[PDB]
Amino acid sequence: NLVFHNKAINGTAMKRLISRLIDHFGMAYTSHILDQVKTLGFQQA
Amino acid sequence: RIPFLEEQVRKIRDGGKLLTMDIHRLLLNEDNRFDFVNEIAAEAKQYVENNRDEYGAKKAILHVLSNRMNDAGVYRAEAYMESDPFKP
Amino acid sequence: CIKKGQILADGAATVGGELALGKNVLVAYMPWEGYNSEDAVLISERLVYEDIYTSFHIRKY
Repeated sequence: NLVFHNKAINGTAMKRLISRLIDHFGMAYTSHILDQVKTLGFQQA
Repeated sequence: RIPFLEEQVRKIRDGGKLLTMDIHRLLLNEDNRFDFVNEIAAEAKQYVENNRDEYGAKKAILHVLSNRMNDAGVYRAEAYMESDPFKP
Repeated sequence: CIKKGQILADGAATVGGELALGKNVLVAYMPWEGYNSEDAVLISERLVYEDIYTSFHIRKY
């Protein structure tokens, strides 16, 4: 149920997204989400 | 129902990310996170004082956490030990 | 024939009368699977079996 994004995502956008996911899901879900985001970012780069 | 999702589930079950979820779930019913640590330490000491070698599968703390998670309706392995059957 | 001031023998970290503290290697600048997210280098295995960056060290006791 995450917001669909169609614009560029800079560092501040990622920081705000993580700060909102910590409050909405918790640290347990956010850790795995951040790990998967890291993997996808490394693959794309 | 995503079809291609079994790989990361197996990775979670194997790498040991289940304990990170179980600790956070158990910290949802306790007010202080220090009394919970003290209670777990006391229970582990009482369980290791009875049987020295038979503290569980490998350790006692993991055994205590598995016993606490199995009494709430969540099936967990004995002391979170699952060997790899594909090791030659 | 030789003159005063010309090289008769070489030395360590010197070849042809010039300082030589390293080797020439083919290098590309690109991100590679996060192994160089920080300041880090992903080297090839050729530098191990071709005796490129091999050095000697002598310790006394």
